[PDB]
Amino acid sequence: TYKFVNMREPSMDMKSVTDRAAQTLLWTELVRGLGMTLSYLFREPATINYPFEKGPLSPRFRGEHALRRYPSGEERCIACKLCEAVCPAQAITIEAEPRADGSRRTTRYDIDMTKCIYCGFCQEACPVDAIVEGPNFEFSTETHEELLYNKEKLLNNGDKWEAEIAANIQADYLYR
Amino acid sequence: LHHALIPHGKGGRSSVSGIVATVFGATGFLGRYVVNHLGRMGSQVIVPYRCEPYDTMHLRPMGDLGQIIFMEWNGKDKDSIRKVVEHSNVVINLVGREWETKNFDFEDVFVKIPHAIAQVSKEAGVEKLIHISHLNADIKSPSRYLRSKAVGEKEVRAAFPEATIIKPSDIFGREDRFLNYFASMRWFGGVPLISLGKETVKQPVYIVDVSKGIINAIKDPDAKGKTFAFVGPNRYLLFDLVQYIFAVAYRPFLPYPLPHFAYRWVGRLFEVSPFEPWTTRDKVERVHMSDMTLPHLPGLEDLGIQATPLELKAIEVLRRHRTYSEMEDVKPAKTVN
Amino acid sequence: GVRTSPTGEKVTHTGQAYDDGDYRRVRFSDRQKEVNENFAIDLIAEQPVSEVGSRVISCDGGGGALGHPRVYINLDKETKTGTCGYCGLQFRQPHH
Amino acid sequence: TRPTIRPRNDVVHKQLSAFGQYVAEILPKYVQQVQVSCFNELEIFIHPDGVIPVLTFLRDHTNAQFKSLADLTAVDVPTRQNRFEIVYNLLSLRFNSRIRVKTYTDELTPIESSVTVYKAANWYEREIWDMFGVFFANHPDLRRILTDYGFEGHPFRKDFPLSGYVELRYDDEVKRVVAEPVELAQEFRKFDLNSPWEAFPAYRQPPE
Amino acid sequence: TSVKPIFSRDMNEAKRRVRELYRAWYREVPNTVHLFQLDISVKQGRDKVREMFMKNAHVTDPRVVDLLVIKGKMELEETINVWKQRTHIMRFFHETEAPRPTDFLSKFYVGHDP
Amino acid sequence: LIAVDEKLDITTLTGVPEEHIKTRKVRIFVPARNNMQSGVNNTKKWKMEFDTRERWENPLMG
Amino acid sequence: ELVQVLRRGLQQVSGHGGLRGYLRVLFRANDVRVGTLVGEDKYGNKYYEDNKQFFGRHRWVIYTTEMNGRDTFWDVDGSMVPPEWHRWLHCMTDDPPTTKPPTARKYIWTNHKFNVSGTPQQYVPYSTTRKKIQEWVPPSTPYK
Amino acid sequence: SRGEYVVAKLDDLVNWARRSSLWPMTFGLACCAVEMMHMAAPRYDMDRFGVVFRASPRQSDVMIVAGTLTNKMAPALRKVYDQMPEPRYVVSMGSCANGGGYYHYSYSVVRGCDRIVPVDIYVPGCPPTAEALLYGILQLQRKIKREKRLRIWYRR
Ligand SMILES: CCCCCCCCCCCCCCCCCC(=O)OC[C@H](COP(=O)([O-])OCC[N+](C)(C)C)OC(=O)CCCCCCCCCCCCCCCCC
Ligand SMILES: CCCCCCCCCCCCCCCCC[C@@H](O)O[C@H](CO[C@H](O)CCCCCCCCCCCCCCC)COP(=O)(O)OCC[N+](C)(C)C
Ligand SMILES: CCCCCCCC/C=C/CCCCCCCC(=O)OC[C@H](COP(=O)(O)OCCN)OC(=O)CCCCCCC/C=C/CCCCCCCC
Ligand SMILES: NC(=O)C1=CN([C@@H]2O[C@H](COP(=O)(O)OP(=O)(O)OC[C@H]3O[C@@H](n4cnc5c(N)ncnc54)[C@H](OP(=O)(O)O)[C@@H]3O)[C@@H](O)[C@H]2O)C=CC1
Ligand SMILES: *P(=O)(O)OCC(C)(C)[C@H](O)C(=O)NCCC(=O)NCCSC(=O)CCCCCCCCCCCCC
Ligand code: SF4
Ligand code: SF4
Ligand code: SF4
Ligand SMILES: [Zn+2]
Repeated sequence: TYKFVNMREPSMDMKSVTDRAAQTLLWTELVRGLGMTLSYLFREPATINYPFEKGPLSPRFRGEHALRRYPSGEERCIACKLCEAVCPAQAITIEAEPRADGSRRTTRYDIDMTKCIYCGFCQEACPVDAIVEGPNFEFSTETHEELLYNKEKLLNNGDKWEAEIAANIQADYLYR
Repeated sequence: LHHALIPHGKGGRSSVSGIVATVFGATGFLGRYVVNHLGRMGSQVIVPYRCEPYDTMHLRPMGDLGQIIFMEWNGKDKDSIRKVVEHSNVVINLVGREWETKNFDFEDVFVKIPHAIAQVSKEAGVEKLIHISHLNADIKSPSRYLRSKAVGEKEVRAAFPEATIIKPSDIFGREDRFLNYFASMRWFGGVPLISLGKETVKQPVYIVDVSKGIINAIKDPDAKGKTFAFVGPNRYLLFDLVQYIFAVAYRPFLPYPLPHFAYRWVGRLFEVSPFEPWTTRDKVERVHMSDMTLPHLPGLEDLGIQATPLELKAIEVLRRHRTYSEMEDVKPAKTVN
Repeated sequence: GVRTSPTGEKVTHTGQAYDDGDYRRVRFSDRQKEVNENFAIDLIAEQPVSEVGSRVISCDGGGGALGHPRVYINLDKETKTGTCGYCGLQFRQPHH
Repeated sequence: TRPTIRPRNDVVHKQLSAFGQYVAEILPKYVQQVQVSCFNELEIFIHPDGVIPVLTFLRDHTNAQFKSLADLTAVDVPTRQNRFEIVYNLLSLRFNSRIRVKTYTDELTPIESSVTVYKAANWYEREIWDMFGVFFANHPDLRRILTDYGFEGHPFRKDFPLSGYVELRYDDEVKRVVAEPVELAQEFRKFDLNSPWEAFPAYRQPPE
Repeated sequence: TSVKPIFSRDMNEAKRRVRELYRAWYREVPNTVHLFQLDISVKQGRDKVREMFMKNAHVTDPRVVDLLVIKGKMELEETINVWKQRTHIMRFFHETEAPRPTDFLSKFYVGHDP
Repeated sequence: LIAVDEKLDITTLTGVPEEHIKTRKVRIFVPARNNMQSGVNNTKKWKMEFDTRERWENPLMG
Repeated sequence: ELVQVLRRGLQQVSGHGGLRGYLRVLFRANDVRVGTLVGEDKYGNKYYEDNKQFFGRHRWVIYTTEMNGRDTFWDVDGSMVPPEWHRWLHCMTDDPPTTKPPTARKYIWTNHKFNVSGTPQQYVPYSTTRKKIQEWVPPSTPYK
Repeated sequence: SRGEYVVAKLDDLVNWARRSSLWPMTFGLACCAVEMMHMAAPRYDMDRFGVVFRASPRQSDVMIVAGTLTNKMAPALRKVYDQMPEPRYVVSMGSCANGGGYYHYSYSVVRGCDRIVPVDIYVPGCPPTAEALLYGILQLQRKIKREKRLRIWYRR
C-alpha cells in the first residue's frame, strides 16, 4: 500500500480564498509557531544536574576494563589469549609463562585504551570471566600514556570496582 | 653501552637512537629546535621547565609516546638539577636571556646556573655535556652579557673537562630576535644606526644548521671536549644587511645615524618595561659589535654541516612582516667575505 | 609480597624491576609506579587444603556459571595434592 | 521442518535460469557464461569489450528493464592473468529483480566507461580507478576521489600493505605537515587462522 | 604479443605526449610557486620536474607510458586548480627525511638493512 | 590491436618505493604441513611472502 | 497558587538548616531541592532520593567538603563516589547499599580514590616482563 | 608579600573567567560528533556550564577533535588550530582522536591527533558517553583552575 503526502488541490471558492488571503496578510501560522514555542517555554526543562545527578545506566554497560579475582584472591585469568584472538582492534597484548608454583598465569597483560573500541568481545570470550568492562566511564586523562593500561592498572581497577562489577555480573549473568 | 641504549630501527619517530638527553632551556628558540631534532631521530628527551606547563605544549608533538618527559626544575636548586640529569647520558645547556630580571642577572644565568649544571652532571655520571656559548665571548667585552658568557664558559670547562662548547655567532630563524628585531624597528620612525652601520660586520648562522651541528656533535666521538664556532658562509655589513632585510620585507627603509650615547639612552629607556623589552643597552652593544674571526676553532664544515646562506632562508622569516605577499624580486646583498 | 629492589623501587608480582643502569626509571620521577599490593600466588598459598573422601573430585571455582569450567581431579597420588589449575585449588584424600 | 536451514525458492531459481538462457541466446557475441547461485542470484560473465552493448540491452530491452545501477566494484585476484574483476549490479523495478554482470581486466587494459548508460557509473568508475588502477576510456572526468592528493599506489590491490608506505605528522622545523616512511610503534600481528581440515566437501577441487 | 592500445599506437606518440606533458608542467612552475607561496625558487621546481620525468626514462612499453602521462596530467590538474595545499607540493621535496647513506660501510654501521 | 614484446613491467605504476622494489627477496613456496596436526588442507596453494626485517622493542610498554 | 509556591520556596529555605545551609547548597551545588536522606558513605557524601521528580533527577548526591587529602569544597568530581553508591546513583539497581551491602572481599579496596590524572599519583605505564636475552659477562681475570 | 598576594588574586580572577566561559569549536568528523550533539541536548545542556554550543574558529578557545583524523584532513585541522587565538586548549574525544581506534593500522588515518596538535585532555570511549565528555570538559575546567601564569611571571 501507499499514500500521497502533498497531492491535495486547495479549493478555489471565495470563502477559502479569503481565508488564505487572511493567512497571508495576518501571520496565522507564524502565530501558531510562536504559541508552540511559548508552551515549550512554560514546560519543565529536562536537564539533570550533573555531576550531582547521573544519567540512567544498565548492568550491561561497557566502560573501563578490569581484571577480576577469585574469592580466594587468586586472579581469574589463565593466560589463554582468547582476548587477543577475538579483539577486533588488537588492543590486547598478552605474554605468559609458568608461575613459581607452576600455574598458567600472565606476565604481561596490556590494553591500549586509545585503540580499544569498547565493543565487549573480550568479556564474551573469557571462559573464566576474568576480563570485564566495568561500569566506570569517567577515567579521562591529561596524557596519552595514562591510557595505556597494564596488568597492574587492570588489577587495581578490578580491586577498586569489584563490588559493583560483581553485582552487575550477578544481575545480568542469566542473559548470557 | 647499556642493553636499552643500543640503537634500533631506521632512525625514525618510533625507533631508538640510544640517546637520553636532558635539555635545559628547551622552552626557547634553539632548545625547541634541538628537541624537535631529537624527537625526529627518536631519542629520549627530558625537558626541565620552570614556566607554565601551558607554554610547553608545543614540544609534545615533537616526540613519540613517552619520549618527551616534562619535569619542573628550579634554576637555583642543585637538587632539581640532579633530579633532571640523574638518568641522562647527554646534557645540553641552552639557558640564556637577552636581558636581566629582578631575580636573575647575566652572571646568574650564564655563570652560576651553567656551572651548577656542569658540576652536577659530572657527579651524576653524564657521558656528554654540550654547552652553548657565544662567538664574541671575551672577558673584557663591553657587554656584561658576553663577559658573563666567557666566564661561564671557563667555569663549565673547568668543572666538566670533557665538554663541547658551541659558539654560534648570531642565529636567525622564524622565532629569532635578530631578524625580527631588525625588521620591527620601523616603528621608531626611521631605523637608527650607529655610524650608519657601515663599520660593523656580521656573519649570521641558520637555526636549523646550529641544531644539526648540535645533534652531530652528540653522535661524533671526536667532539668529546672541544670548542666549535658555528658561522655562516657570508659576512655582511650591518647597513647592507638591514637594507636587504627591509627590501625583503617591502618596508620603507630610511636609516639615520644616532650617536652612541643617544642609542644607549634609548636602550635604557626600553629596559624599564616590566615585560619583555624591545631593546636593551647590552643588545645595542652586541648589535653594533663586530663578529670575531676564529679560524683555529672547528666549525659546521668540520661537523659535516654545510651552512645555509641567508639569501635562501630570509623569505621565510620576513614574509610575515610584509603588509601588502608583495611579490617583487629582491637583489642579494653584497658580502664582505 | 611487595619487595623493594636495590634501587629503591618496588618489585611487581612478575619480578619486574628496572636495573641500576636502566634509563627507564626516569619516567617514575615526580610520579609513582603502579604496583598491585595483593599477590595472587601468596593469597592462594594462604588458602587451606580441602580434604574430601573420594578419588575424583569436581571443581568449578564456586558460584556455578560464575566460576571456571568444571574439571575433575584424581586424588590418588598421595605424594602431592590434586590442584585444580583454573583456580589453583588443592584437594587431598584423608590419610591418617 | 528445519528451523536452522534457510528455505529455497525453486520457482525463482527456474525463472532466473530461464532469463539467463534468454539473455545468452540474445547476445551470443559477448556472453561467455551464465550462472545461477543457490540463493537465487543470476550472474552473467561477458567479454570485457561487450560491456556497453550488454548494459544497453539490459537497460533498454522491454523484457529486461534494469533501469537502476545498484553497485559497481572490482575484485583483485592476483593469481589470475586478468587480476581485476569488474562487477555490475543492476536492479529492475519493473520485474522486481536483480542481475550481476562480470568482466575481467588486467592492469594495462582500458575499459569502456558506462557513464553513457548509467550516470552513477561516473563516481563508481572514479572510485574503481582510484582504488585499483583500472582505467576507463571514455570518462568525462577521471581522477582520484577517496585517496589523499599525491597518494602513490592503489590501496585495494592485494599487494599493497595495510598500513601503506608513508604517514603524516606535524614538523615544527618546517611549520607544516610532512610525509615520512611509516614506522609503527606496535606492528600489526598477523594471525594464521585457517584450519588444516577441509570444511566443505561440495567445493572440493580436483587434486591436480 | 598483441594487445589493445590506450592512447599511443607506438612509442612516437607516447614520446609526443610526454613532451606535451613536460611543456605543460614547465609552464606552470612559476604559477605554482606564486600561488602556494613556496620558499623554493623556480629553478628548483624545474629541476624537480626534470628529475620526476627522468626517473621513468627506462620505460619501453607504450601502455605504461600512457598510464604515466595520464597520472601526470591528473597531478597537474590537481595543482592548477589549487586542490592540493602547500603540504603536498612540499611533500614532493623530501625535506624532513634524514639523508640515508648509500655506502656499504655506513649501512653496516647503522643497522641490518641491506 | 598493437603488437609489443615487453615483459609487462608495472614497477613504475605500482607506486612502491624503489628501495622496497629492488632490495626485497620474496619466497615462493607451498607452506609446510604443521606437525602438531594431521590435516593437509593448508598445503594446497602457493604462498608468496617477503624477507624478514628488523623488529625491535618499544621503549614504552615493550 | 503563587502563595503555595512561595511557601514551598520558604520551606526549602528552612529545610536546609536556615540561611547559611541554603546558601551553601545553592553556591556549591546549584540546586536547592530537598529530599529524604538515604545514607552516607565513609567519605562524607550524602545521598538523597525524591521520587516525585522525573527520572534522572530523583536521586542525587551532595559531595563531601574534603575527600582523602584534597579540598573538595568547590572542586567536586563524579569519580568521588564509592562503587556501591555509584551503582545506586547511576540507577543500575533500586537497592541502596545500606539495604543491600556489597559482598566483602579481602582484596577489595577499603579506601576509594578519584581520578588522579595531572597529579603525582598518576599512573605511569611500564613493561612488566623481564629481559629477553642475557649478555655474556667477560671474565674479570686478565689473560696475560 | 603584598605583590605575591595581588598576583595570586589576579591569577585566580583571570583563571575563573576562562574556566567559566568556554566557547568550543567542534571539529565533528565522525560518529563521535553525535555524542557532542547529545551533550548539547536538553538532558545535559553544555550551555548551562558556560560552554557555548558552537563558535567560529576566531572566537573559539577549545577545539574538540571528535572523529577519525585522516591524512586528507590533517592539514585543515592544523590550519584551524593555528588560526585559533591563544590561550587555546584541545580535547581529543574518542578512540580515533586519541590513538587510531578501530582504524589504527589503516593507510589513510593519522594515528592520534596529538601527532598534529598538542592535546590537553583525552576522553576515552567509542563513542564516549555524553556524561564522559562532560566530565572531560569539567576536568579541563579544573585544569585551567591550576594555571599560574601571573605567579610564574612575577617570579621571573
Ligand atoms: C570596564 C573594564 C574594562 C577592562 C576589564 C579588564 C581589566 C581588569 C581585569 C584585569 C585582570 C588582569 C589580567 C592580566 C592578564 C593576565 C593573563 C596574561 O595575559 O598572562 C600573560 C602574561 C604572562 O607573562 P609571561 O611573560 O610569563 O608570559 C609567558 C611567556 N609567553 C609570552 C611566551 C606566553 O601576563 C603578563 O605578562 C601580565 C603581567 C602584568 C599584569 C599585572 C601583574 C602584576 C600585578 C601586581 C603588581 C604588584 C602589586 C603590588 C605593588 C604595587 C606598586 C604600585
Ligand atoms: C566589562 C568588564 C567587567 C569588569 C569587571 C571587573 C570586576 C571583577 C569581576 C568580579 C566577578 C566576580 C568574582 C568571581 C566570582 C567567583 C564565584 C565563585 O563562586 O567561584 C569560586 C572560585 O573561587 C576561586 O578561588 C577564585 C575566586 C574568584 C576570583 C576572586 C578574586 C578576588 C576578587 C577580585 C579581586 C581583583 C584583584 C584585586 C587586587 C587588589 C567557586 O566557584 P567554582 O570555581 O566554579 O567551583 C564550583 C563548581 N560548581 C559550581 C560546579 C560547584
Ligand atoms: C508588538 C506586538 C507583538 C505581538 C505579536 C507577537 C509577535 C508576532 C510576530 C510574528 C511574525 C514572524 C516574523 C514574520 C517574518 C515574515 C513576515 C511575512 O512573511 O509577511 C509577508 C506577507 C506575505 O508575504 P508572502 O506570502 O511570502 O508573499 C507572497 C505574496 N502572495 O506580506 C505582508 O506584507 C504581510 C502583511 C502586513 C500588512 C497587513 C495589512 C493587512 C491589510 C490592512 C487592511 C486595513 C487597511 C486600512 C484601511 C481601513 C479602511 C476602513
Ligand atoms: N638566539 C640567538 O640569537 C643566540 C643565542 N645564543 C645562546 O644560545 C642559548 C639559547 O638561546 P635562545 O634559545 O635563542 O634564547 P631564549 O631566550 O629564547 O631561550 C632561553 C631559555 O632558557 C630558559 N631560561 C632563561 N632564564 C632562565 C632562568 N633564570 N632559569 C631557568 N631557565 C631559564 C628559558 O625558559 P623560560 O620559558 O622559563 O624563560 C628558555 O627556555 C643562550 O645561551 C644564548 O645566549 C648564542 C648565539 C646567538
Ligand atoms: P627524448 O625523447 O630522448 O627524451 C628523453 C626521454 C628519456 C624522456 C625519452 O622521451 C624516453 O624515451 N623516455 C622513456 C619513456 C618516457 O617517456 N617516460 C616518461 C614518463 S611520463 C612521466 O613520468 C611524467 C610524470 C612526471 C610528473 C612530474 C610531477 C611534477 C613534480 C613537480 C614537483 C615540484 C613542482 C613545483
Ligand atoms: S571491548 Fe572489544 S576492542 Fe576493546 S579490548 Fe575488548 S575485544 Fe578489544
Ligand atoms: S579470555 Fe579471560 S582467561 Fe583468556 S586471556 Fe582473556 S582474561 Fe585471560
Ligand atoms: S572513536 Fe568510535 S564512535 Fe568515535 S569516531 Fe571513532 S569509530 Fe566513531
Ligand atoms: Zn577450580
